[PDB]
Amino acid sequence: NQYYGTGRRKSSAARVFIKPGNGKIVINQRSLEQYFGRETARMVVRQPLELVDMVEKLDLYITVKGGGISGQAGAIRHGITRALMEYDESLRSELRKAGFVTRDARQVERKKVGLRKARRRPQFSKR
Amino acid sequence: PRRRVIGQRKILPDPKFGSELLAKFVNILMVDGKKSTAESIVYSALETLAQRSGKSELEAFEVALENVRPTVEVKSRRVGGSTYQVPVEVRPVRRNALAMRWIVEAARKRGDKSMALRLANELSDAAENKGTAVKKREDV
Amino acid sequence: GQKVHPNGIRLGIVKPWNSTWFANTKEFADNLDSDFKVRQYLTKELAKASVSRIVIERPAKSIRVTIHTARPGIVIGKKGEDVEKLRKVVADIAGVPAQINIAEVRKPELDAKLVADSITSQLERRVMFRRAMKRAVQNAMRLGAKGIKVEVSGRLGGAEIARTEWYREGRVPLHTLRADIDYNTSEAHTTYGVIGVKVWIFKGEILGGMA
Amino acid sequence: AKQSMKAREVKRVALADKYFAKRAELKAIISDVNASDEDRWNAVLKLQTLPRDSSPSRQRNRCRQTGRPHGFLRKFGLSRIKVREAAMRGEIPGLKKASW
Amino acid sequence: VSMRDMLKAGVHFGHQTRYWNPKMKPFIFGARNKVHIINLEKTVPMFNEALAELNKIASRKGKILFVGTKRAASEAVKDAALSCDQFFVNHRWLGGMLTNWKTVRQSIKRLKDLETQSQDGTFDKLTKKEALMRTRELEKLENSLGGIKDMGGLPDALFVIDADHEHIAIKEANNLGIPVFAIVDTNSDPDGVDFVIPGNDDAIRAVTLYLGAVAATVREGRSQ
Amino acid sequence: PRSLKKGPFIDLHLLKKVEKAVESGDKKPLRTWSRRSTIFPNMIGLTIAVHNGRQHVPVFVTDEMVGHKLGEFAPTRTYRGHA
Amino acid sequence: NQRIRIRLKAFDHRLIDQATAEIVETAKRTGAQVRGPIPLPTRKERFTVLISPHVNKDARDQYEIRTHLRLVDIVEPTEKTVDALMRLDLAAGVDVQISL
Amino acid sequence: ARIAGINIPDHKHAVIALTSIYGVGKTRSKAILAAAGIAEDVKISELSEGQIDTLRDEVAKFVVEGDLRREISMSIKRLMDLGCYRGLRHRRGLPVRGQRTKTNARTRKGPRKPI
RNA sequence: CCGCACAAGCGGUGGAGCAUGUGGUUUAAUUCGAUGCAACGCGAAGAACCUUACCUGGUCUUGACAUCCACGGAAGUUUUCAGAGAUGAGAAUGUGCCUUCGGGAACCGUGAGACAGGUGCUGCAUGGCUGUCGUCAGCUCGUGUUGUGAAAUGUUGGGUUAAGUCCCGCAACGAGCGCAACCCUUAUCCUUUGUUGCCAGCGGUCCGGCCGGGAACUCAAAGGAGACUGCCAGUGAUAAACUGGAGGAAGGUGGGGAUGACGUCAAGUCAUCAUGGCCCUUACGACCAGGGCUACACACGUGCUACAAUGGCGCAUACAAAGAGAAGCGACCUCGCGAGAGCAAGCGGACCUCAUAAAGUGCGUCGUAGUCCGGAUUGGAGUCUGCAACUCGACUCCAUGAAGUCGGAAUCGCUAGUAAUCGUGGAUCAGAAUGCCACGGUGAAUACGUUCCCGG
Ligand SMILES: [Mg+2]
Ligand SMILES: [Mg+2]
Ligand SMILES: [Mg+2]
Ligand SMILES: [Mg+2]
Ligand SMILES: [Mg+2]
Ligand SMILES: [Mg+2]
Ligand SMILES: [Mg+2]
Ligand SMILES: [Mg+2]
Ligand SMILES: [Mg+2]
Ligand SMILES: [Mg+2]
Ligand SMILES: [Mg+2]
Ligand SMILES: [Mg+2]
Ligand SMILES: [Mg+2]
Ligand SMILES: [Mg+2]
Ligand SMILES: [Mg+2]
Ligand SMILES: [Mg+2]
Ligand SMILES: [Mg+2]
Ligand SMILES: [Mg+2]
Ligand SMILES: [Mg+2]
Ligand SMILES: [Mg+2]
Ligand SMILES: [Mg+2]
Ligand SMILES: [Mg+2]
Ligand SMILES: [Mg+2]
Ligand SMILES: [Mg+2]
Ligand SMILES: [Mg+2]
Ligand SMILES: [Mg+2]
Ligand SMILES: [Mg+2]
Ligand SMILES: [Mg+2]
Ligand SMILES: [Mg+2]
Ligand SMILES: [Mg+2]
Ligand SMILES: [Mg+2]
Ligand SMILES: [Mg+2]
Ligand SMILES: [Mg+2]
Ligand SMILES: [Mg+2]
Ligand SMILES: [Mg+2]
Ligand SMILES: [Mg+2]
Ligand SMILES: [Mg+2]
Ligand SMILES: [Mg+2]
Ligand SMILES: [Mg+2]
Ligand SMILES: [Mg+2]
Ligand SMILES: [Mg+2]
Ligand SMILES: [Mg+2]
Ligand SMILES: [Zn+2]
Repeated sequence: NQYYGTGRRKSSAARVFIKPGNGKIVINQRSLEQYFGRETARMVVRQPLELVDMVEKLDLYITVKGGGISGQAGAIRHGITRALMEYDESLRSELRKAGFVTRDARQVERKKVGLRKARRRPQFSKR
Repeated sequence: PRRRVIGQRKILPDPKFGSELLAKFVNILMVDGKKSTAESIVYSALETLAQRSGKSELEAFEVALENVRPTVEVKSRRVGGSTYQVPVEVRPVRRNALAMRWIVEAARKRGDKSMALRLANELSDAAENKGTAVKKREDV
Repeated sequence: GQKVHPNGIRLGIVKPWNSTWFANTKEFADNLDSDFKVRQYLTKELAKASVSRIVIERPAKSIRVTIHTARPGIVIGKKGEDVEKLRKVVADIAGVPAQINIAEVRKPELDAKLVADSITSQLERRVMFRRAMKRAVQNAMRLGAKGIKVEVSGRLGGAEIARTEWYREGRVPLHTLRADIDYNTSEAHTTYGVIGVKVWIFKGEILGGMA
Repeated sequence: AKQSMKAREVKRVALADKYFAKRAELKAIISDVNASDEDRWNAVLKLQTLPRDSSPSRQRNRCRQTGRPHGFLRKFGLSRIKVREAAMRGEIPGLKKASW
Repeated sequence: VSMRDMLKAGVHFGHQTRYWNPKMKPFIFGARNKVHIINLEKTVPMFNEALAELNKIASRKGKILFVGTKRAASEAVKDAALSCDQFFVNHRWLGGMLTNWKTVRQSIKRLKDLETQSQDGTFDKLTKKEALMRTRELEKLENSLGGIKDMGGLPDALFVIDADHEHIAIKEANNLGIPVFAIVDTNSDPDGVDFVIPGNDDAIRAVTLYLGAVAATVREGRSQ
Repeated sequence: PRSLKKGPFIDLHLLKKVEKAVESGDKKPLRTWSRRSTIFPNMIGLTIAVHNGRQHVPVFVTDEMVGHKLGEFAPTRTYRGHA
Repeated sequence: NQRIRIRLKAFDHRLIDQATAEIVETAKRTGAQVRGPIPLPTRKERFTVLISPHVNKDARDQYEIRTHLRLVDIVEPTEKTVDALMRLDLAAGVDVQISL
Repeated sequence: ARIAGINIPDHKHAVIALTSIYGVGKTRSKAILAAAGIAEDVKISELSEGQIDTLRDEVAKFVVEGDLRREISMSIKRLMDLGCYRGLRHRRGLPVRGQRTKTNARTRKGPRKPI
């Protein structure tokens, strides 16, 4: 038996496999802390298990690529949420109330002509 | 604005302590999007505060802030076609925001060897009601 | 308030291109130059034949040219006597074997270009401009039963100060992209200078894509 | 662009084409690491004698249609103006306004 | 229809004395409770003559148009007309119905065009929103023109519930010269009604009596 | 500047002129337009009239100038002060 | 054993898919064994030019060219197949490359 | 500690200290330390006298301060008297290697004064 | 009745050095155009020669560039002298090809004219193209209707919107150009195909998806599905519409782009090109070398880097996107402190190369200083492109360490993946990006409100 989830955030994407186990996790063949110096990312990724108190019952195998550390973290969180819904759909209601189910769509905006940044324009001459 | 008005934006709770107020604090302290630097500074300052001033960390922070919160300001409205320098009671959100802004602005000035140290000193004084954010309240 | 080119926007939506040959960077620029020379020749020779458009292809190292005119007989000649000369000369300048095909424009009134060239000719013969506009427009409405607009500007009637007048009938929904707007312009020289002419001819709505 | 300009350009391209090989060989000699000093000296001296316009560097791209010396694109060999109008005609295969 | 039936139906009601209308005094029954009253015995002969005229018109297959703009009467006029297969207006009277019918013809054309698309079901070709949009537009057109889409031209004669509230239709009728059969009441002028039907224009029971009598007259006359 | 693998640079015609002059001992100035050539030691004691866009400027060569470009001793712009 | 690999490029996606349609149906009716048409990432160039004869720095437009790719692989080049697929020809707009 | 004639390096990382010598940048400073075989980060204090002596001998290899200044002066004087373009723009106190002068020459021209 | 118009917030400009444009001055020359906004990193997506239109000097006169006639010779190749070069003078040389067998086609030279040539003038003679009000919500017609007419209604009124968007009322009913929609792009799922892309479950492995194998997953690119106030509650004149809630990847134009109504400014461009017409033909046309467009008491606009411990320096170690490549991109290995050099594989490119992202994180150090901040300027010594880097290129090493410690009056930008901050790619291009056009990483604050400034 096994269950799967796919997550995305900014330019990143992640594949998540979840299985009954004592709670060990690996990301790109590295431990979570080895893959993330910043202390925030670790909760950011573990919050779904905390929310349903599953932390010690499922083992995780993770592969992720694209985007930065923050985007990856978000992608993994989303993937874990989906994986959990596959495992037990009754979790859907509380997972949505937590806001974990929603696909954040915010992405960078393209530069435009005459603007040295998206919505940034040179100082007025004031003549 | 002329056509419309809208509510303020939601923010996450602090991931270490679960308080949104502390997250707002780190945001006002943040510069150039270096959030990790700001949060390291804030965590170290609160840690040294708890071990040297007060009994507990988040509680020490909250009491130091409470010793400072302004209630009233004179910032203007003009509906009559002429400017009002009218004293008006302040919403709690703005109370906290003004207090936080003032304390960080003072820490920038205090001038100790490091920002975590400046911040801890200002905050310890604020818990002692001597942190000059009290003065920034009092002048208003 | 300058407007965009009606044909350009609708390319790849309802309008197909006039040149559909593939090439790589090592050949693109000179392919384009050869196409330019070919058209620049054919227009000069076929001025009298009332030619509308020329579409060029380069399949299998050979150039194939298709011409749309309102009256083939003038260009095709007796027993293909003269078209053969065109084939030879285009083969020469293109540097490849050449193939020519003729398509017959059936309603010259509803062709933007032909209308414009008629107007330019009439102007060059000092026919009063607005009369020509009126007759052109009314003919368009009689046959095509869909909107038309005409624009003329320059030193009209030899007036000291140049100016522009224009005329419309029916729907001309430019901002719409489904609209099968036919657009073109033409030129007329006079003793006084240049008088431009532009024409739009709506012909209905396309639903289901150019496919 | 005055006719003289395009005349100069065509003359440069032709003449430069002519002496391509000889210049290449003498460059090979001049740059060689182990060449005798006297040989390199002679080669350098002799290079001067060739017509200056022989060097490819002196050429300037100009619009095929008009010969404008600015706003050139190698892809089409045309200036920013003529390429734009020709595009609007739709004579360039597969070119379309970009909205991404 | 007789005088006491009319009284029971409230045909004799009028309006409370109101300013500046001494024109109606001739033939006023009277007044009570500060409201004027109509003479039903003028009505009986006039009303019967109106019905006789309508019977004659129906016998020659005249196209009666039933216009009701007085609120309560709009659905009743629709019922009466459709019972008779006749055309009707049950909304605000669009000014220029007759004088500007030239324009109305095009609305009829486009109504039928969209209806034909409906039978075709080709709205499915469109993007979902535009399909719904065309459907809604068709719904509005049906709502407005449904009662006249089959009329095909200017009608022969007009039935009017109340001169006091359809007065624009009276103006157009006079302009073109189309006979008007209408209820005429206190606070209303017989001017512009060719075959006046004296009687109260307000009471819904009176309206019911009028409409029943008129529809019966139409079908009896066209059936002789 | 010029690579050392390349070696110094000089225009041929100038070389022939200076060689002929020095072997002849004519010792009178040499009109030239070659601002871009480099001074070799054997040219010491000569005089070169170097074109400056307008006029050929006399110049007397001495050992300190060896290795300099000829043009470096003939200013092309003029200036005497805005005021 | 042998294997034929064919790469197709064009600017009209529909046109090139049609091309693949003919190629594959011929490979079938001739009885060869085929790997299905594999799409490959499509390149797109973009250009921009000032639209005004007398310049306004702000005023410029943008254009792009899209070139699509399809790939087909034949792992059973039966003899009659080999020549047959060189008997086929495609529209002008389609560029074909075959290799063994 | 006194080195290279009259220099008295302050007590800091030996490298930062030595740079004080006019003519000794960071690179030369590391070179000297490496040659002397001394750790770069030791204070200028707690050197034995012999260690400072080996450092004196080390620095004796490079051009001492006074002769370095003299050689700079002689080079510039040679350019000045040679009368070449670079000498002219030295004597006129203007940028010497091709910078624009319609603007942006204050470091060479000095602070602004009215025309 | 509204808008980053003000207010509320954040960060800059105005002081310093330097890059760049303009004005003035200067010069033989500093070629020309552009001027409130809506000129000033602007035409120019790239001036050492060339470019180049300016200056000095040296040369040609049917001509550099095109047709027409005559005459003479294939062409072309190699090479010598004079001259800065343009050119001039010579040498050998070629000596050919179709030839109906006449010659001709080829080219090249001289002569004769008709003509060539012009970045010369007029954007107030014009076409074409573009900016501006302004992505502002308006601009009009037909039929009908009212006034003796000049005209008016529609298009005003009460609501409601981003909107002349929609509902009600209403002497008006409609229509057209605008608005919205149809197009590209992004957010979720489904179908199809699986190499050069993919590796969940299997077998082997030196542990390298490395290879046997797999068609799951990511991803690739074609076609589908999906959001409409559809559902619920309240509100409202039962109107439209508004407020909240459910579900859902996404909720009320989901987000961004393209798309610019009638007209205003005799706005800009005769130097892209086209053209009316006026002017110059041994010269206002043409060729060549050197100079200049880069000057310098000045001052104005737009930028880049700083004045530092939220930092500087040393060591170790993570995570992208989007592009380009055939005279091209160029690995590997060897040499140099370094820019680089030698050798040389691969790839027309999901395969090969450019090319290891920086902020980040771990360790140490510096201790508030004109500093282990800052880097301008100058001396010495080198590499690379190019015939050639003096005027006048970029880059490397050593040495040298200005001014500058948060900046007046006053003023500019920004409402969310935005501001701020950190890197990568591309065009022009032998060489020459602090400019321009794109790509991603991290990632905020504030908005009472409309009165004042401002503009519909
Ligand atoms: Mg919800
Ligand atoms: Mg436009
Ligand atoms: Mg060049
Ligand atoms: Mg040097
Ligand atoms: Mg700009
Ligand atoms: Mg309005
Ligand atoms: Mg403000
Ligand atoms: Mg400044
Ligand atoms: Mg100043
Ligand atoms: Mg100028
Ligand atoms: Mg010579
Ligand atoms: Mg002659
Ligand atoms: Mg002229
Ligand atoms: Mg002007
Ligand atoms: Mg103008
Ligand atoms: Mg003007
Ligand atoms: Mg209006
Ligand atoms: Mg709008
Ligand atoms: Mg509308
Ligand atoms: Mg109305
Ligand atoms: Mg295995
Ligand atoms: Mg599959
Ligand atoms: Mg799709
Ligand atoms: Mg929607
Ligand atoms: Mg909701
Ligand atoms: Mg949109
Ligand atoms: Mg959308
Ligand atoms: Mg639109
Ligand atoms: Mg001019
Ligand atoms: Mg020159
Ligand atoms: Mg300039
Ligand atoms: Mg430093
Ligand atoms: Mg990478
Ligand atoms: Mg490049
Ligand atoms: Mg090495
Ligand atoms: Mg590529
Ligand atoms: Mg690179
Ligand atoms: Mg670091
Ligand atoms: Mg140094
Ligand atoms: Mg200082
Ligand atoms: Mg940057
Ligand atoms: Mg960014
Ligand atoms: Zn009544």
